[PDB]
Amino acid sequence: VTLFVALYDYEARTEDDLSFHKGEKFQILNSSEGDWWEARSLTTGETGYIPSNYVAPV
Repeated sequence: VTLFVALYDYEARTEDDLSFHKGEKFQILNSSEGDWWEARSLTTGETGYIPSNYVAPV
């Protein structure tokens, strides 16, 4: 299991990143370090690339 939370709000500025507010949950499926992890929004269901530094393990 890999449930992470957004420590801060983020405004997706591209069609590859996602947008949410601090307190949202995300399912990291492919991190591999780097800078942009792929998390799936459990609220909307759409998956995208959110800032790895903007999420943390619950």
